[PDB]
Amino acid sequence: EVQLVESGGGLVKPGGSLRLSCAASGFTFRDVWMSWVRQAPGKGLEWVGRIKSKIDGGTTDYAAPVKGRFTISRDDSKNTLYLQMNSLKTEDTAVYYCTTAGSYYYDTVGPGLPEGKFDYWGQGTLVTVSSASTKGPSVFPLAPSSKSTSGGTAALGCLVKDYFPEPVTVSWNSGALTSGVHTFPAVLQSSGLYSLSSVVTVPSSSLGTQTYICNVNHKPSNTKVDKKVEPKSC
Amino acid sequence: TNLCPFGEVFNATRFASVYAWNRKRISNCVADYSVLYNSASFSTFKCYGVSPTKLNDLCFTNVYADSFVIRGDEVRQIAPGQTGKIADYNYKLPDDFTGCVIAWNSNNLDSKVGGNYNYLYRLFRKSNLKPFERDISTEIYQAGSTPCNGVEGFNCYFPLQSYGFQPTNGVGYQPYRVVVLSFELLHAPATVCGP
Amino acid sequence: DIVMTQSPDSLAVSLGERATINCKSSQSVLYSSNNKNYLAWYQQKPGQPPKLLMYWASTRESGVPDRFSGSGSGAEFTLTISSLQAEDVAIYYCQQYYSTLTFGGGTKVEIKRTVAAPSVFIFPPSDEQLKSGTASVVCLLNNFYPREAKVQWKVDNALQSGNSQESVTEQDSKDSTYSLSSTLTLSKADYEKHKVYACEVTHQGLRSPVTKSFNRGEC
Amino acid sequence: EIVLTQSPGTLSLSPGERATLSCRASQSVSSSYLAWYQQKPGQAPRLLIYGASSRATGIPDRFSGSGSGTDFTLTISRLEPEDFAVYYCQHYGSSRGWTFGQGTKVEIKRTVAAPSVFIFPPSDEQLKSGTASVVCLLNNFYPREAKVQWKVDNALQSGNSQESVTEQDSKDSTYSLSSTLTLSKADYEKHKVYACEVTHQGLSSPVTKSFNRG
Amino acid sequence: EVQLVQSGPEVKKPGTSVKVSCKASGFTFMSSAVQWVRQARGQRLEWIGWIVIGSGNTNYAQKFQERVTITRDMSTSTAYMELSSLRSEDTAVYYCAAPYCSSISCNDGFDIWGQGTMVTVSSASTKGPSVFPLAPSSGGTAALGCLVKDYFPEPVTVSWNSGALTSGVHTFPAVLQSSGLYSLSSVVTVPSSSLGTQTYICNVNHKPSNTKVDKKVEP
Ligand SMILES: *[C@@H]1O[C@H](CO)[C@@H](O)[C@H](O)[C@H]1NC(C)=O
Repeated sequence: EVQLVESGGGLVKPGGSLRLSCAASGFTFRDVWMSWVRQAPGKGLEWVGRIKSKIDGGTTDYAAPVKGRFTISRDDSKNTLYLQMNSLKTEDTAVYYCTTAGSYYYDTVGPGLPEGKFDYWGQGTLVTVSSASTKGPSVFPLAPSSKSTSGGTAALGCLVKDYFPEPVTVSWNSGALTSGVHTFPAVLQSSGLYSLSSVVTVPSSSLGTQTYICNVNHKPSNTKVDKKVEPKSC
Repeated sequence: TNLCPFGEVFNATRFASVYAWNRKRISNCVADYSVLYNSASFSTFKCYGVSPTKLNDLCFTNVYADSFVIRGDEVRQIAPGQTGKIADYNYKLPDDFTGCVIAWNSNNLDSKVGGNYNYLYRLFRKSNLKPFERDISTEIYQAGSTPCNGVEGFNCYFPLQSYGFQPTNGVGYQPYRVVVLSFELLHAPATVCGP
Repeated sequence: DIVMTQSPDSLAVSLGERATINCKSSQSVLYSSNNKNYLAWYQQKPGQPPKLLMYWASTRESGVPDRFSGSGSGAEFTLTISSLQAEDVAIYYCQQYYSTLTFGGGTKVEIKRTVAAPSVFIFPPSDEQLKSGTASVVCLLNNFYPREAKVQWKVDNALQSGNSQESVTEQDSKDSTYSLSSTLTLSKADYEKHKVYACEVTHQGLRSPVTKSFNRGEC
Repeated sequence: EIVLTQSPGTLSLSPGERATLSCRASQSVSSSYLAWYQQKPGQAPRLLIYGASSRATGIPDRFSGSGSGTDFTLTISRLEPEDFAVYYCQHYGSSRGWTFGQGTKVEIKRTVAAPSVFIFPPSDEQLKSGTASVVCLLNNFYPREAKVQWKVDNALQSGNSQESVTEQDSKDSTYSLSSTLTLSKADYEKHKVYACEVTHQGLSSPVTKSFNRG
Repeated sequence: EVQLVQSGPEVKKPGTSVKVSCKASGFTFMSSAVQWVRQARGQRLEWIGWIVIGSGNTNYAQKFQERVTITRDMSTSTAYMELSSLRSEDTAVYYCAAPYCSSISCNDGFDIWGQGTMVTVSSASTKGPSVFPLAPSSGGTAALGCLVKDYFPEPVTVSWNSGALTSGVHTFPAVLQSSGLYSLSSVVTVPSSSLGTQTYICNVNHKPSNTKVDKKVEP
């Protein structure tokens, strides 16, 4: 499998520095012109910077908003792409992608693509630049009841409250329950904290038998919570 | 002693476009031309004015190795006394040519899904080339009497054009890597010899 | 910089209708040496990385349906979905790779759809939250269209104001509906001095505004 | 793209006079890529002028092109009989975006001639097919504009007339046109008075020719 | 001697395509370029596109940029233009044009033109005309004629007395009736005195169907 795995993001204070990195597998990395693209939350794509392969000079190019602070580099011996960010600003708050986009139109690789594709992106690492402090979330159950029931199905969920910064991840029953899960987009309360709800519909027949546990992980605060969600009579 | 660095020429990653072809001087080494014939499978290895079996017994002042990429049905233009876009406008051998041309199919290296448009050749020109001339101009070709002023349009055409190198192409239209060996014998000492 | 600008910003048609997107570059992106336009189209859905759709202006990437067709030349380009489907609701960016890489502002494509009234549910606070001094009451609306939905919290029939916030989902890729959760947050003290907590929903597919409520003496 | 507008739409000039045809561009364009063409009916266009001011091989001296920027002119000094045709300008700068003008017709000027109007009854052989064709004829008149109204009994008819006009003659330099009313056979035999009303500049008062049948 | 020769007239049904040819003889074709132009009956010149014979590089008007192709065969000195998804508004006459070139250089204007290719796009079917008489019915100068009605496709020819009657003969352009078939009239003016002595027969030919008709016209 050809895969791009970014890592190394989170909370950083303004004027500070941070090194993103992206580990690639499944293709001949040393022949690809890799770029970084970022996306501010709710906003569009914005190219940050490309580095060419060693065969084509290794020359770097940066966009004007980041030129003078960012530094891209390779370790072809470990198939890793780096991005050094210094003197960070709040307008740098975004999720950062490492990508092979823009390369196949120039590089040396031929038609023998491992999967017929050439344009690849990682999942993305978010970087929050803020003078604010980290805060772990509070996890509260949303109990299924006659008030959350219609036609044999029953909604239940979890409340992930008062945390900074993004993101939290929520899985149910350690990833066993996946069918019917809705995770609502987090909202930014005025207190500067985030809050979101994760709900899932289930057959009400099982409510007396099945165990529903939502696993909330918040990476920036190193907080892990597993919450039993039990029925309540209403 | 030093072996002639034919690996650098034949085993290069990037190859020049034919219009901007690439010469590499070879000097102060010993070449094993016999091994070059059997170094791989070359779809073409026509020698001119020399037998490669007996080329290991001669010495030359210097050896020039020209390399580029052309279509399959154009390899026949890399020979003395030829005609066509590649011979007349890109790479021209003299009638008194004394060397071997070599080619092999490079669909695995120089074709791309959706089209490889990085390999170019010269389409328009005012006159045919002299032997071993190389024109890397880029000025808009004036076909009429109106001056072009560096602007494309009617009777103002860009001199170059690209192969649409696709993997599913027929082998005639597939990319081929040509390497031409020129041998020079001058009044100077000879620095390139066989074993 | 070469600057990409798309029109329109948003787009809404019925199922199977024609959707078109436009892209304008500051300079031409036609390379004379090969007569190729050096730009592409990408699609992106929420929470996902973008997916390449078109390149060289018109060359489809493998797996892309035939509804997608790139066109244009030089500095004016058009992406056209011939019959919009429910799983094309995304934002479509145009990118140039003529000089470095530059993305456009994106265009949000949304599905016009038949009316659907929401399923209203409601959850009371947890004893764990009340242990800490706060009471959060959640209201849930399920599978409605259009997106416009009014959710008012009443507390013993007193309209609330300033103590509730909402969140809407992505438009569903199969039945093109929306869901929404509205969280009312009170103090543990203020919460126990009242009895009936109500979620009142005004929506187009509802004859009269629907109410889901619960009594604290019955929870 | 770029838009060219020719002025005027029609020139009414006698042989030997001086024709001035204008072509105005919506943006400034280069003189190197503006041409003029001539066109008689049935023939392909014919290049008179290229590069705004140069004559194409074998064009008489009396053809002259001038202009720059957005205003280009074609001048015919003394009008020959073989010069009355339709004229088009064409801009063809850049590799893309070329356009033509709407064209200017140049026609021979003559003294006013009034039309001699003939009405025609449908044939008995045609009524067997189910449809009826009434025909009005306007013959050898100038100038070209006219109006032919169809009155059945005294009901003005609209939406069932088709018109067709000839090129102006090379002998008397006049026009001629035909208008064919079309009715079903049943609707035709119901009325009795079929009248064709013609107005023209050369006519003092409108002229009505009619027949009584049906 | 130096010329462009195009294809024959086409009749076409909506939705299909059409490919007109343009074979050049008499000059250096490989250095020239071909542009394509159309013109409907009694209307202005419409520019379609153009190709550069040496490169094959094409450029189409924005109006046709999707459903037109222009191609050239150097070995036959021929340019082709193909128009997709023909509609009724495509019924026109199509022209190719090129500048004379030599072994030296080219002219700076499209001075060579083809004969012109008529392309009728309709849903009708071939049919022979039903000609009818116009009754001749003054002191002198009388008017008679015949009416060529309901035929497809264009054209039809009209003679009078096998080419003997030429003065005063006005054959009008055809019109396109609602039924999708054409209909044109023809008239002559004859001296009223010789209405009974002279015999007038109008000749009709519709070569797309081998229908040929002569019709007597009597008072
Ligand atoms: C190029 O490399 C191959 C294998 O890597 C080798 O067999 C061949 O001899 C090399 N070419 C030359 C000219 O040495």
